[PDB]
Amino acid sequence: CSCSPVHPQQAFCNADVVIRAKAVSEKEVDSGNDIYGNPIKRIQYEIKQIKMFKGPEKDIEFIYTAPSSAVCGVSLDVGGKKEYLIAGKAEGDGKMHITLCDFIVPWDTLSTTQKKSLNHRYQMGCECKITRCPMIPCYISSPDECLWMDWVTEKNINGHQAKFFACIKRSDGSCAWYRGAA
Amino acid sequence: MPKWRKTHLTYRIVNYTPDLPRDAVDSAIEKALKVWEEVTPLTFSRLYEGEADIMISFAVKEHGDFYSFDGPGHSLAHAYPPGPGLYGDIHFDDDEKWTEDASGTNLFLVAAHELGHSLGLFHSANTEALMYPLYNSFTELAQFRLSQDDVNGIQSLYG
Ligand SMILES: [Ca+2]
Ligand SMILES: [Ca+2]
Ligand SMILES: [Ca+2]
Ligand SMILES: [Zn+2]
Ligand SMILES: [Zn+2]
Repeated sequence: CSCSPVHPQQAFCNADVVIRAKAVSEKEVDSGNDIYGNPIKRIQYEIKQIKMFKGPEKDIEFIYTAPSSAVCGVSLDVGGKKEYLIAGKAEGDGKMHITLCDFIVPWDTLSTTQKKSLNHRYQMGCECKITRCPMIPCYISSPDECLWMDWVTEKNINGHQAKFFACIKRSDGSCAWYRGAA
Repeated sequence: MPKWRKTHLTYRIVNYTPDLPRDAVDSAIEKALKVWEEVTPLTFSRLYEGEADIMISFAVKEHGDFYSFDGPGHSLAHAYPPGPGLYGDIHFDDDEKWTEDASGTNLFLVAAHELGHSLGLFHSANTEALMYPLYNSFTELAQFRLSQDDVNGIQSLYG
């Protein structure tokens, strides 16, 4: 598995479902299959949905992921009273799947602004492009685009812009980083 | 299997991304293999038809394996440990823009990492290791190097 990092807004905008949850139990299941005899196993986590910021009216009860990290499988701390913010993909009623490359962090690690941004601010900015800068100097191509500089300035994916900023469209058509409101 | 039970393995490039001429895809994968050929008694040979051990392909979103790709960014590719059928195979997400240089997602760097999985390696927590899932060795191509952590892993399997 190979991931490129994701700013929370990107995650939030790309994901079908965004929830606060705890994983209670873990177990393997076979959902497939494969065109020769040989079957594909997935870990099924049983979860409790504490809260939904984005996604379907029917609560998520199960999260799937791969058994190995080679296919982007992720471990959640099960039993262990561990709450997470999980951004991922809907997979029919009450089910979603996640990968190693998804935005998935313990609830208690989020800044106050990140948490508040889940109400509205991230959604407002989905029309804006967020572009990670690989190295200084880097330049926007289009006006509706923010440069994500955390790695370049901080060597930290959960840096300053991740923690406090959203990339919002600015009356006129330019997008810009904002530290926000609410 | 945590490892292949043979020395001579086959691969085939099943399909081809629009982002690059076929010859450029061919070359990037050949180099990525080389990376692992230089430090093990493994040799790979190319098949142009039928089922090779390591079936390499490009796909977007759902592509038949229960592990859907996820659009631009996020997961760039994934692969399966040694085994029959789907095992050992490599899938690249064609919602990435695959390039020869570092302008887009570099195919060679990603293919090298994923081949590691195809051979039995897991992820490394070392951020200078190729097997670290997050760009592994960020830029330097004309002087990219396996880390010793990567070499230890692969030589622990194949000598
Ligand atoms: Ca195979
Ligand atoms: Ca992707
Ligand atoms: Ca592409
Ligand atoms: Zn990997
Ligand atoms: Zn796949």
